Amino acid sequence: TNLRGVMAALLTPFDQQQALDKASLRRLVQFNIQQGIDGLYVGGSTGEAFVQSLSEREQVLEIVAEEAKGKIKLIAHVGCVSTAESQQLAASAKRYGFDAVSAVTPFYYPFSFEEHCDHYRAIIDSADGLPMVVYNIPARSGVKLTLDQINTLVTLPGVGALKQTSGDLYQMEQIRREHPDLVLYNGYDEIFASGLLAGADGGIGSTYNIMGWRYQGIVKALKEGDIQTAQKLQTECNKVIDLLIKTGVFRGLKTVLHYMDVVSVPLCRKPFGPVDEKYLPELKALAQQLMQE
Amino acid sequence: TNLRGVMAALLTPFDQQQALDKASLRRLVQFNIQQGIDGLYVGGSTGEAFVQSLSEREQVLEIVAEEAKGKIKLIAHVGCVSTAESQQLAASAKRYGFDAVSAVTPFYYPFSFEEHCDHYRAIIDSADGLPMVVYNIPARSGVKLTLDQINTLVTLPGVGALKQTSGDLYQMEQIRREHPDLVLYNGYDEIFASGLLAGADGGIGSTYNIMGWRYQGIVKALKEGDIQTAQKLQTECNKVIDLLIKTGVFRGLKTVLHYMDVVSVPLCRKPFGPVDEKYLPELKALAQQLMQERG
Amino acid sequence: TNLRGVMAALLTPFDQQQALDKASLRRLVQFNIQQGIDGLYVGGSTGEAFVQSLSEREQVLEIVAEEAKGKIKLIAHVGCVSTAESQQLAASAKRYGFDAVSAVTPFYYPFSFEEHCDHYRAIIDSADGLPMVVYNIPARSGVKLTLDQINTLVTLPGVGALKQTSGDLYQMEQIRREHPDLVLYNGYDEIFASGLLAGADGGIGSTYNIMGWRYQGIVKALKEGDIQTAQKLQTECNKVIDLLIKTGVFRGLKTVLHYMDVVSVPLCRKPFGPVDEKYLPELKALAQQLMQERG
Amino acid sequence: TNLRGVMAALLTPFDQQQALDKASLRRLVQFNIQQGIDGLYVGGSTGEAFVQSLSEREQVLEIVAEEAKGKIKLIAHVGCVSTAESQQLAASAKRYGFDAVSAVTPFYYPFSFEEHCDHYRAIIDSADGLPMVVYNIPARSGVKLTLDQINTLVTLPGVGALKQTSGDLYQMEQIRREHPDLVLYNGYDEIFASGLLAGADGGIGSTYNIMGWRYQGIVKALKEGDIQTAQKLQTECNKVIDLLIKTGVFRGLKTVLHYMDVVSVPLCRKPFGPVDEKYLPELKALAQQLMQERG
Repeated sequence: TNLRGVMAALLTPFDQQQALDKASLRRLVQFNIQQGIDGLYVGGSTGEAFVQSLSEREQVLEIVAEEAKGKIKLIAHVGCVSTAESQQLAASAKRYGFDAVSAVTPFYYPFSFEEHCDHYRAIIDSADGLPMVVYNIPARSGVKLTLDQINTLVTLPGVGALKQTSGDLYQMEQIRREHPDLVLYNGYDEIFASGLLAGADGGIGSTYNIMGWRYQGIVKALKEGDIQTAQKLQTECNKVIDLLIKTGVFRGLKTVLHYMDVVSVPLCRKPFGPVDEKYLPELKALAQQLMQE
Repeated sequence: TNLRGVMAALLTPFDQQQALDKASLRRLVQFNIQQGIDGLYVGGSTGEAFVQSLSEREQVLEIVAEEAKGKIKLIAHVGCVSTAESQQLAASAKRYGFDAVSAVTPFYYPFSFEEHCDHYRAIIDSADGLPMVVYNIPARSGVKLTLDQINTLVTLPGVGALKQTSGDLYQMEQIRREHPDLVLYNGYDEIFASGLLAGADGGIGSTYNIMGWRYQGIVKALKEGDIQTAQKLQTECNKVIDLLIKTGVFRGLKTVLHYMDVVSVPLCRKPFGPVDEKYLPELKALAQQLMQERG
Repeated sequence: TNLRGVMAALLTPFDQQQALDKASLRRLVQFNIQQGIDGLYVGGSTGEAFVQSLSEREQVLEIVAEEAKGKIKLIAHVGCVSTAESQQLAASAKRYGFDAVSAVTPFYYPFSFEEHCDHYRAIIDSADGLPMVVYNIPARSGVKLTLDQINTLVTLPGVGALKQTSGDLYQMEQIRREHPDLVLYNGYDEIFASGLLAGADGGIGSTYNIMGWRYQGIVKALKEGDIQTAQKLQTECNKVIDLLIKTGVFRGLKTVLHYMDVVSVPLCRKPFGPVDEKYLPELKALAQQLMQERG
Repeated sequence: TNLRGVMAALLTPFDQQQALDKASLRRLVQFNIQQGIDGLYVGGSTGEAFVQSLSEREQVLEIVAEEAKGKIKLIAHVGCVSTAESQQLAASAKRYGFDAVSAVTPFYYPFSFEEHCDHYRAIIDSADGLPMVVYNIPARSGVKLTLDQINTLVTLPGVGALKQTSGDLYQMEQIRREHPDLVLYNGYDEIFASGLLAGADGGIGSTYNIMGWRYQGIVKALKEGDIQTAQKLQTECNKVIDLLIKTGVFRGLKTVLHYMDVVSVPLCRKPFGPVDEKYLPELKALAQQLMQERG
């Protein structure tokens, strides 16, 4: 029932025709489980949910539950701009046995804060008992929540956690101060160590798919007062992030996983383009060093 | 086909269960045709495309085509974040008989300019001959194109127009200067007259659904050098936009159309909430006012 | 006491050592008068006020008054971040015989709206009779005033105008609608024609120093309903602005004025760098073109 | 000279008439020295530099050097928008015996990166031996430097440190990784512990004026691997910052200093207004808590 921890934001493998690569998805789930990951955040931004249809997202949720249910925590990101579509995914997540649901603040169209609250309330209702993880990512959603609005969201009945994908660590601390028991996930992998120090008690990130144990290592180092190890691991994580940002994050991660024999075809769906070939050697070298870890 | 003109960005009527209200959609299409609108821009932001499934968007495109094909120009907004989804809609638009397609710059995920270009190229291919209207809306999409990038997109083979939903009239003038023959649509209704003066030769807007004749009137007034009338009309349009922004634009427009006996249920899809009851009297009064401007 | 019109935002010529070039400042004032400009806005952003000391700004105000008092309208930009500094400039503007004062919304530090109001009130007190022109330039000040805050500012006792350096023409129209008698200056030269159509009744601009007659031409053309001429003139002004933005605006303007035999040394003060020599051909040609335009 | 450490961004006390309160400036310098602060950053944003004249800024630099030279490290913020003005202050900092100079990226006018670089080179020359602390504060300056540009700046001859007033701790870490020996100051007090963890090796902040020993405590706790104590201290600091942001930061700090009998009059210069009276009891209580914390 404890949602605290390090949860990888699962990527969605696609085959040559851009259809779901089921075999690769199953391999990826098993791969994450073997890294000692606490759970999987499925169908989020990282899973390329916004370039998938509802039935495609459901298929991914169903398959992941099959592979991981009862082995690790499973959080289903069911967010869509539409409340109705989000509720359908929420209902499916409950049906498949997920531990919790999550929804990004609905975007593109401007919605009032009250409309955002009602959107979450409606999804929580359809989640039929699964706790909700509010997902705040201003840089992508364009939705800028105030601390006060955040306080209201995380106290909504049915909400059990906040995925804070914001680099504002003053706000991270304020949220922790206001909610001592809240499950608070750091969302920007590149500041994970600093985010934990500011108050997060876990994290959800796309890079956990290829080096989740490093983040688990940061949590442990900070708990043990081993600052140096925490800083060294974060630095190694950031060297990797530097590269992934240059290559394109999702495509870069899938390419590394391809060289790790997990993903058959490392492509993202259009309009994402392929990785620039000039980066393949660094991505292959990265996969090699990670495998030897 | 000449795509220049004042085209309403068609709203999509829904009922209490949030299902498409087909009868109201048909009534709204006819209402727009009766206003003397030059055409309709279907399934765009205004049509609440982003809270609809591909099948729902296709049903709307087909019904509008059935109702208006050959009577007015029809532009199908087929844009999705996904290129494949956008291509499917593009193929359907071609099948249904649309005159053109349009696609908002893909959003949420950051894409390089080259990826945007390939996205439009791919859609143009699926549009199988239907010209493409590039849709620029920085305020909503978050995609900030430079004049140079816009120049490249507008010159892509198969692109016949640009829907410029930007309040930057310096850029509007620059685009016109660089592309004298480009069909250039003013996207922000609230600066329509100034947009035409800067270089736009038409426009696409949501408020055209309820007062398209005022915008056609601005076009004509400027064509005759009657600046006073053009300003008078823009001011009235803005008095209305002031209200719609307070009430919520789409829901406010649907509510006005409901009072005009066009739309049965003025609801937008969740998460959009209903119009605050305190605004109904002003919206009803607006409906009455507008109905009188038509004689 | 009529402040409506086309006013050039005066540049401040400097000598090789970056000290004020008085002879060139006097020649530039005379050049602007000779163009038929309605007035001068002195010591504003364009005058490089923010890279000048209080005493240097006062010296410029004093010299411009000597040259032009009574011949054209004179607006003294006395805005500083500090209220006391602004008040000293305001008091000097009064002493020198200026017609009005102006102040950019205090920047760098974030101030509350009530603090901005008290700032203007204090300057107004020190202007002792000279009306205040509120200066709104969000792109530079970082101060994003709301429509309602703007309404409170332009209704402060002693405020006689608003310099609206914003490209939001919906807001321009809203301001005109709320204040029909307000002197409202369009601040972005590149959208001058569109800003007048939206409701501005004049403008203050840096490019007026080299082609003021074109903007006066736009005003006249719109007043006569000749839209083609207004657009053609705005297009010509924008071709120039395209160039100036590439070259750096103040330095490009000073360079054109150097080739018109007005400004001895066309440099701006550090950290502004000199104009890239690759642009000198176009700037030289522009100066020739402009001189030919007046016969 | 070792510039690493916790340096208070010194406030500038003003008297009842808003002139510099020299006596209080001296006592505040001594108060800071007494809490074990590593140094003082003088005449910065926090010092209300931008509402002071050059002579007033020099006067403050001179007085602070008189009180503290040789006792703690002294960094003179000499930054102005003008390069020449910055150079004059830099020469003064040198004459007064400061250990380093610093300059905020010139603001208001947009300058190219090359111009920013030349601005720093010129000040470095005038500083005559005093190392330069590049001051990056995007939220105030409006200047958005890329990591690559930051690298160029910190490697300019004469640059000895970077005052990173940015909440982006990914960039903080990238800077440390690219420059292992660089003196890197965390500029946002509210993320100090996290900033140190990301790679900063010290900090410059306004709240150090009233509770600098707490920040020194965070430095010490992290060095000893005592995470809990570091977090507890940061939390206490943030409770204070929460209040200061509500009260207005500089005025709030000055008021606490007034209650601690350090500053005679807690006024900021206009346009900053006074502290809202409803907050005085909380500020006085804070002053009492902080005084009780010193034994």
